[PDB]
Amino acid sequence: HDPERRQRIIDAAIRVVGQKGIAGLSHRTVAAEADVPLGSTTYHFATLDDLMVAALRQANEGFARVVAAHPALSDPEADLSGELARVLGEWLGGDRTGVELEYELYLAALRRPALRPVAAEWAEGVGALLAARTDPTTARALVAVLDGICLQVLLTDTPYDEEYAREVLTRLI
Amino acid sequence: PERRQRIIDAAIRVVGQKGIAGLSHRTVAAEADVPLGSTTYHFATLDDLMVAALRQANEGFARVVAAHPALSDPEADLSGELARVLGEWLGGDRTGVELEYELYLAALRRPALRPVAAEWAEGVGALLAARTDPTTARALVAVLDGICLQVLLTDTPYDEEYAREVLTRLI
Ligand SMILES: Nc1ccc2cc3ccc(N)cc3nc2c1
Ligand SMILES: Nc1ccc2cc3ccc(N)cc3nc2c1
Ligand code: NI
Ligand code: NI
Repeated sequence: HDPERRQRIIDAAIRVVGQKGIAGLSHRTVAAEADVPLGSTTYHFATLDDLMVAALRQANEGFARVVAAHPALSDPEADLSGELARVLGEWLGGDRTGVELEYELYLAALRRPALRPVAAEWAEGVGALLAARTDPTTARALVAVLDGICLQVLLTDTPYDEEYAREVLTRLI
Repeated sequence: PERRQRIIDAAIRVVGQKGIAGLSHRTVAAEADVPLGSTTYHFATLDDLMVAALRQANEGFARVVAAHPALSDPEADLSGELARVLGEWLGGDRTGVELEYELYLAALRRPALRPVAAEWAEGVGALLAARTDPTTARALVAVLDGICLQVLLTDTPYDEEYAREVLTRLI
């Protein structure tokens, strides 16, 4: 263990990615942005994948916090659809650097097998909140659809339509 | 007209093997055995290169709908029919599936590609939206992406009856 030097490094990885993107993520630049010695970076994350895996892992940590601040998601007395659409609305609107950053790391799992189990983590922990309410097959669905709705906004560059989102989300539950 | 195309076919090859990282104007010119930089005459920025590559790769899907008239048939189980064309694409060699996705998902942070990624989004829409309901039309594309990435990113097999269920719930 060496939490802080390690922790500073991860934060700088996230900072480097959001700024220059996955392409601008090397040990020298993380070392620089973290302002720690190059050897400390190669010591804690031998490979770049290790570093990305830890970064994404941390980005996921934040979704949980968001679910924690919005009790309606756990209140089996509230409209899951309308409530989810809303949270997404808030996440999507309000600095895409955080959004793009997290998504870039996540989508990176497509080619880098290392990131797949950490990608799967996100999903298994998100359907968790939906599976705790509805059945498991509807959870697996929601997590999937929900992803496609964000991607549809982030990729096509067409604004987020909360009502549409709530309707399509409703068709699954 | 045939040099632009040779440069394109090349980029699709570069990505299929080195991913988007390997696409470098010189990597393409090298792959298409064309004068270095000659690629710049047709595509100024790398962004232009990718937009053309994505626009050409994105056509695969239109073809498969053609070879499966059963999807244009208003009186046919779209869900199961779709769940099928999807299992075919996700079950045989992912290099095609991967390179197309990488280019498409690249839109994420390269505004250039947004319009292309959106083109294909309505194409697929109307190409099976006109089957009434505007909503179902745009939600179809999103549910497809989700169903796909859920496979491609977590490294868990494509469950067809599951896809069908989800699709059936949408339609
Ligand atoms: N790949 C994804 C998909 C959906 C997401 C929805 C979110 C909502 C709130 C938040 N704070 C972070 C989120 N991250 C996501 C990452
Ligand atoms: N972004 C996407 C989403 C779904 C897709 C489904 C497909 C099915 C057959 C095929 N030949 C190409 C496809 N491309 C896709 C690209
Ligand atoms: Ni070759
Ligand atoms: Ni077929």
